Amino acid sequence: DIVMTQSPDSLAVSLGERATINCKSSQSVLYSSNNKNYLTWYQQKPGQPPKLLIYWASTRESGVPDRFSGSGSGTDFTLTISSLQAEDVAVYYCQQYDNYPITFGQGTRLEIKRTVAAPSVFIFPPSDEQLKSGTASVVCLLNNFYPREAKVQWKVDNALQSGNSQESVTEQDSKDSTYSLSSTLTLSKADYEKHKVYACEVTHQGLSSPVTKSFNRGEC
Amino acid sequence: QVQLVQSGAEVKKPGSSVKVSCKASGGTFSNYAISWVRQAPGQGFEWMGGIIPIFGTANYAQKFQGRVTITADESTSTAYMELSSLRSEDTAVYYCARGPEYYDYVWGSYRYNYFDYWGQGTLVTVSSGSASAPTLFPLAPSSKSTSGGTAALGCLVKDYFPEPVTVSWNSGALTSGVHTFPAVLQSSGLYSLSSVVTVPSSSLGTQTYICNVNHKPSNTKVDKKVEPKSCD
Repeated sequence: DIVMTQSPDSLAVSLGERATINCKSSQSVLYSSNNKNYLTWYQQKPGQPPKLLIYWASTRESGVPDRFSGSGSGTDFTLTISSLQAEDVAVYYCQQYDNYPITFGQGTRLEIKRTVAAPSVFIFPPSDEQLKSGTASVVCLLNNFYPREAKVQWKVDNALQSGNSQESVTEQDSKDSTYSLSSTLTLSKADYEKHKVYACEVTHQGLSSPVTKSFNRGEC
Repeated sequence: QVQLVQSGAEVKKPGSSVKVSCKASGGTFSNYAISWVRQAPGQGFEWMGGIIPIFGTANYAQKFQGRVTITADESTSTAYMELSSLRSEDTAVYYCARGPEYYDYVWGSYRYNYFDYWGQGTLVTVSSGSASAPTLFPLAPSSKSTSGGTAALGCLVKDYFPEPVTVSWNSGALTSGVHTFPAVLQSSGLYSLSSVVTVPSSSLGTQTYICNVNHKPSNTKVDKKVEPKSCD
């Protein structure tokens, strides 16, 4: 099979600037019969199927914006995205069709750069319904922040928690270039009921000092 | 405006088979080619094979030849991919994709090239574990989930298997401000995720908020009404 290697594997670019994504084939994908490179680029936005951008290395698909252009020949190809827009956050893939079977690059993830945005921080006690079952899930939400690096620590009766929380982060939102994050602390009912103060402490570049959200078990 | 609509998510035992459908709506296959492309976790997309419906001619990648059958019914503009002898490693999102063909005069044949329309994908999970439905818990809005005129609320979608779930709010009437987090796999072997939404805090007194979760692999749908906390 032909191997398609993209470079870089990810990048972060400012809005209105140029993004460059390379794709190398392990052997030529130039088809002699019409002297086209049989090379295509796809965009896969968060939550969506791939979309065709370019084929024959340099021909835009009807309706694809002007700012997408493809260049290269033989084994070395580039997708250039000029005047980057927020809606361009996606994973970009190249694919060859000169040689059976069709094969794809591994993708390049494009993030958009932006000014710092502090998270809004919210906390949710476990439902009584859940407790009755033997587990307590406590959820701390960091909404709409940037950059993606943050510190999120659970304290139970002022004791830093380790090994019992799980974090999940959304893909970057095109509408505002932010991320959100859920941190779920999981305790047994018995452990939950042995303690009273539950606190989520967040450190982030947008905050001048850490933000704590907390509640006292059993108190409204 | 052409659209490819695939069948729903599937959970299958090793050794079994799966058949995934792909229907062209507001459309017809015409003289296009329909391919099947998958993407397994940690792996790149893989072209499995395709068919040109007008000719009835299917081709497959060597890796799957002998275990995959691609067919197309022009009467219904529906294509199918049947993959047999399933293995763990077949766990993947399977896409149908339409595209044109070019004619190769040197080998005297139409050839698949690129894919201009992709279906929404079908997650097929190959596991010896059984499907199990999520349990929905409220992420109830309170003084600890408000800021100025905004309140956050949500649903904890707990302990289901395999992926995926679809989460909507108020039957799809509420989409603004929703974040549905990626699922995390728990040490129990079951998945969990939360879905949250921000809304005007003034609406907590008057507007109903229901999260709707569909979990096709266990043939379950659950709706949970999320109410504000009170000192009662």
